[PDB]
Amino acid sequence: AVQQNKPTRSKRGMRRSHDALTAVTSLSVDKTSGEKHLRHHITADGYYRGRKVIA
Amino acid sequence: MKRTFQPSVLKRNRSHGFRARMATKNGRQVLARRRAKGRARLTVSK
Amino acid sequence: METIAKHRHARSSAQKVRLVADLIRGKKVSQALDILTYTNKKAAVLVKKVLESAIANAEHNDGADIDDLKVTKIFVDEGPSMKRIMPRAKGRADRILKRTSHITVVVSDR
Amino acid sequence: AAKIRRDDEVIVLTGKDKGKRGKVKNVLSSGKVIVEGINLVKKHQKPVPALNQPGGIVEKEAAIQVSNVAIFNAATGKADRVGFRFEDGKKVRFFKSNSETI
RNA sequence: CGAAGGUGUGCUGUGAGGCAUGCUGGAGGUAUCAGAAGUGCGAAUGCUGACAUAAGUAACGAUAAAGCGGGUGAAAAGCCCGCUCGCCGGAAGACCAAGGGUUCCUGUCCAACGUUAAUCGGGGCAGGGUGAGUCGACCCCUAAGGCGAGGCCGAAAGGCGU
RNA sequence: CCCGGCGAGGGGAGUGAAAAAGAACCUGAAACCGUGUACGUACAAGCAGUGGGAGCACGCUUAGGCGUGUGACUGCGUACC
Repeated sequence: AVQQNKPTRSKRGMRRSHDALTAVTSLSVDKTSGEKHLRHHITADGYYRGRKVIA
Repeated sequence: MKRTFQPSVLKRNRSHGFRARMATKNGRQVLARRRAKGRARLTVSK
Repeated sequence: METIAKHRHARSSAQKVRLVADLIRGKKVSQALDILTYTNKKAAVLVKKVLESAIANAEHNDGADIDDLKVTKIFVDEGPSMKRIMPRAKGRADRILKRTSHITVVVSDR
Repeated sequence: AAKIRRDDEVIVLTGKDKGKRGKVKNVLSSGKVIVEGINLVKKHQKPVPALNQPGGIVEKEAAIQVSNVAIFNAATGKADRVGFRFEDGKKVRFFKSNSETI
C-alpha cells in the first residue's frame, strides 16, 4: 500500500511536533568534594554521599 | 548453481588468439577492422 | 561584540543535529556546557567542541570575559551528499545517500 | 637577434615602478626579465630543518614583461629604441635618436 | 565617472511588450532603416542533470554463546595478554591441480572502503621476501583430431587428401 | 599566535584593486532546506480564490489623508490537457 497524493511540509511538521528532547532538571553537589553529578550516581573522581569509593 | 563462464587459458588461446585469427581470411578482416578503429588491445593473447 | 565558530562537512544529518541544537539556544555558556555534558547523543560531542572553540576565540582575539557570555545564535545547514550503491534481490540495485551538515555558533556579551 | 640583453641599463615604461632605472640580471625564455631593485614582492616562507634555513617574510624581485622596459641613453638622458646594422663584418646595435653605436 | 548578465522598485500602452532608476557584477553593447532564420514550450508512460515524498519508517545476511581482570589510547562490547565457558572434528583440520596475481612479512596512518565504533584489516603509503644435475615445464614418442610440398576437384573466394 | 587527537574544521595577523577572488576558487538563476521579525490560527466541515469588510503593526503627512503587510466574519464558486 502506497500514497495517492504527496504529503505537505505542513503535515511533516505537525507529525514531528512530538520529537523534542528533554534536559536534566538539575544536578547534585557532593558534600565533601563539591563536584556536580547525576543524582544517585557516583562522581567522576570516585565519591558518593561524601565517601571515596573507587581509587 | 553452475554458471556459464568456466575459464581455461589453453582453450581461450586456441579459440580467439592471434595465430587463429591469422590462419583465415575472415580473421584478418577482424584484425583490419580493429586496427582501423584504433584499439589498444587487438586480441586476447597477453 | 559577537564571535563566531564553525564546523563544516560534519558527518551527520542536519535533522539529527538540530535536536541537540535546540536545547541550548539563548542560555549562558556555563549552563549550556552542563546541559551538553549529560545528553546521550553523538551530536552533543560535536556541538560541544564548536562551543568551546567559540569561547576561546572570544577570549584570545577580542578580550572578553567568560562570566558575561551567552549563546546568541546557533544553526545547522545541509551540505553535500555522497552517493553509494547497495544491491538488493533478483539483480536490482538501489542508491544510498550519506548526508552531511554545517554547524555555526555565535556567542556575545550583550 | 635580441634588443635587450643581460648587464644593460634600462628605464621602466609602465606599471607602479614607472620611471625607475636599474640593471638586467637575467633573461627568461618566456619574454620576461629580472631587473635589480624593481618589482619587489613579500613572500611568506616556511621553515625547513634540512639545509638549516628558517622561515620569515622575505622581499624579492619578480619578473617583468620585456616590452615594458627601454634602453637608457646617458648622452640625452632619455629612453630610446634599438636598430641593427653591419659595420666591419659583424652585426651591431645602434640608437635611433642620434645614430650612435652601443 | 561602470557593458552584458542577476535581483528589487516606480511609471506607461488594447495586447505580445517598453522606459527610467537603487543593490550585485567587473568589460563589453548597439539607435534608425533594410536583409536572413537551428525564432517563442506545460503536457508526447518525451531526453539529460539536480532535488523532494513515503521516514528517521523497513532492514544490518544462518538461534555455534559468552563472562570478568590487566595494557595501549583523545575515546575500548568488537584490538593485544591472561583465566573460565561454548562449537566442528570423513571437517568448520592439513595439502595438490585448475583459476587468480603481491592479497605474503615488517614499520607507520584512520579521510574514503568495512552494512555499527575502531587504537584493527585482504584499506592508504614506504621498505623487504621466491636460491635445484635428482620436484615440474622445456626435451624424446605417439592417440582422437588439425595443417598439409607435389596431387584431384571447384565462376572467384575455396574443398578433400599422399 | 590561538581552540582541537602533534586531527578534520575554524578565528585572528599578513598579501592583493578585490579573499561571500582561498585552491570544492569568474558570474552565481530555480526547485529544495533553515534562523529572525509583524500579523493570523486550538466550537471548526469541501479546487483554497474572487466581491464586501472590522481590528492590529508600521512610513509619510499640507494634522486633512494616503501608502505598505496581515486578515476575524460574510455572498458566489466541483483543476488543466
